[PDB]
Amino acid sequence: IGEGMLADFVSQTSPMIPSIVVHCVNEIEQRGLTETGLYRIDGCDRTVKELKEKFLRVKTVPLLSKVDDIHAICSLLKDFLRNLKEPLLTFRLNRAFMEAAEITDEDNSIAAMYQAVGELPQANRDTLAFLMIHLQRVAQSPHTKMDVANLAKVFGPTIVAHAVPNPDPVTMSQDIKRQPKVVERLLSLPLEYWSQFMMVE
Amino acid sequence: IGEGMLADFVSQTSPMIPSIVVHCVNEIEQRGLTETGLYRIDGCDRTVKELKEKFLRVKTVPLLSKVDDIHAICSLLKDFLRNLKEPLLTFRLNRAFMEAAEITDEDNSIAAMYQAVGELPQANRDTLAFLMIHLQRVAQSPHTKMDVANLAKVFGPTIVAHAVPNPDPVTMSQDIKRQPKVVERLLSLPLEYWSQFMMVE
Repeated sequence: IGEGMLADFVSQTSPMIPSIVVHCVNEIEQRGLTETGLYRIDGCDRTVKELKEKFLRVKTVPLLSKVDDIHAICSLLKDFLRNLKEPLLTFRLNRAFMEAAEITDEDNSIAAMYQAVGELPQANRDTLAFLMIHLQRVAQSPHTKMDVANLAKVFGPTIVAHAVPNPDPVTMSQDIKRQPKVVERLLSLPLEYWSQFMMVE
Repeated sequence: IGEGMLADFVSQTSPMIPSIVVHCVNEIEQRGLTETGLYRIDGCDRTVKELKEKFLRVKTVPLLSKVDDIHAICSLLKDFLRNLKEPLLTFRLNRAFMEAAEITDEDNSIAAMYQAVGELPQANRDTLAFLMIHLQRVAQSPHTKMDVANLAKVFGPTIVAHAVPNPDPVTMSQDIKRQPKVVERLLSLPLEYWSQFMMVE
């Protein structure tokens, strides 16, 4: 929507994850996940707008370590993912994910999710794995006060989005009701699985 | 044929994989990946017969480093698997796997394969997984001159087999024509999917 494709922010060295994603997540986790409502609470609009700016200027690590409002870092990550010219799960798989997540039989649904994920382009799959492992630690932090369902409600519009750049009002709405379930199944896929995308050799 | 259930060769400790499969796979990955025709070339039954005894009967770990001809270890592994009381993929799911592999729609078929792998008894799933990871490397070794299809030809009878102990010569023959596709699909499920099962827990 705003700047560019996910593939444009990753190197070529697996795991292919944008460094903006890596630095944001690391920062958040390095602080212990002690804050309440991570990813739910918005960060000061002015704090978040600067970062987006003085980001291309000075290096990342020094940046984020200085941010007082952690939530501003959460909005930074979320905005970045939301502004990819195409959703993290890609336009061309957007329907496969919703449909797979809609299967009522859990075991059968999980199976269809593994298939949809197997179809993700590598960079998207690595970035997804990394992001998911993170959100599982968040939902398991007794402090954050955010569970899988809450987080799925938030990242629904973020990584799932729609199948086209600009949906009609009716499709947009029906879509938004089906996105949270997609993120829930993904977060239900084991940490033992997602971790495998962090392999290096 | 010449052994008991798989469950007998594993402990409650995960991943549940028989010592013999782990030792064979490890010796074959040491000096077997350079050898052409792995799993396709057979080993002097003289040797295989010996080891299979010094390995299981003696309940001791025979330093497979002593065995010059690496093809003997490949045949010993297939032998162990083939001769289990029931195929690695079980009787119960024998038809389910074949059918799944036969579904004409790609996406649906793959999904069916995940569904089926998920129905496997745990011991069967870890062993299968450990084995699938090993065979993917073999197919990835330029020297072995074995691709997914080749290994599927060989392991079709080794791990899929039949859905009954004593099938008639026709069912037997129809089955043999459907096994290759099953092992082919399995070998196509992603390294990251199989590897989640190897995590110590």
